[PDB]
Amino acid sequence: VGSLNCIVAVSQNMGIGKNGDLPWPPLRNEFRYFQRMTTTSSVEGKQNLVIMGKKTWFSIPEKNRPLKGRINLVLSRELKEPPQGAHFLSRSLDDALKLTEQPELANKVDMVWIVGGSSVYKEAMNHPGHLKLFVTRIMQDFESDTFFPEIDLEKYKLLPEYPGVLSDVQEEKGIKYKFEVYEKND
Ligand SMILES: NC(=O)C1=CN([C@@H]2O[C@H](COP(=O)(O)OP(=O)(O)OC[C@H]3O[C@@H](n4cnc5c(N)ncnc54)[C@H](OP(=O)(O)O)[C@@H]3O)[C@@H](O)[C@H]2O)C=CC1
Repeated sequence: VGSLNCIVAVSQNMGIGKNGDLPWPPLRNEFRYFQRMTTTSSVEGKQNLVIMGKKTWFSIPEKNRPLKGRINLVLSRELKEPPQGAHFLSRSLDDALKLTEQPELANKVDMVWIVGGSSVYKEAMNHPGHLKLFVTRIMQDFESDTFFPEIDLEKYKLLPEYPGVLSDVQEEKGIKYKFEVYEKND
């Protein structure tokens, strides 16, 4: 199994969601960026695995579920089996990452992408080891009811650029945003 990564889009006031939806209007190229990053795998015969909480699963438009071309894993302690269209279910993040080391997955998964929500971001972000954060900074405040955890810049270094990630300011629907990559190793 390759690298561990989080990916998020976040407003200036650290918002990621409101009532099961994004806080801002849909940004088509931002979602295309998410799809491209999470799907693209630099290792033959493998797919990337996406890990998400249960609310994040149900917040993806049904037309996009499971996220195609990726192995889809949902975190939940209430569910007894994967949701319709999901591939795997785990009861904790450590359990999910252990599963990637099991016979049924060890040779199938390249990059692991945590794609939300808050609690799983927070746990991963404070667990020792090598982790990247792919952060889309939406450059406005938006009313939100779910927030991205604090990024500790003492440990997460902002990279000066990264292959496949545009460094300049983007704009869609009148909303400026930019792509960033952070890396810790502790
Ligand atoms: N802007 C962005 O980049 C993103 C935005 N979104 C949006 O953000 C919000 C996400 O909501 P959020 O509340 O954070 O929800 P989550 O997706 O984290 O779902 C929370 C539910 O997931 C299960 N869960 C979460 N963590 C774990 C864990 N480590 N182990 C086992 N089960 C776990 C629990 O379900 P159970 O009770 O069944 O145990 C919990 O109630 C939504 O509005 C969504 O649209 C989501 C992702 C990215």
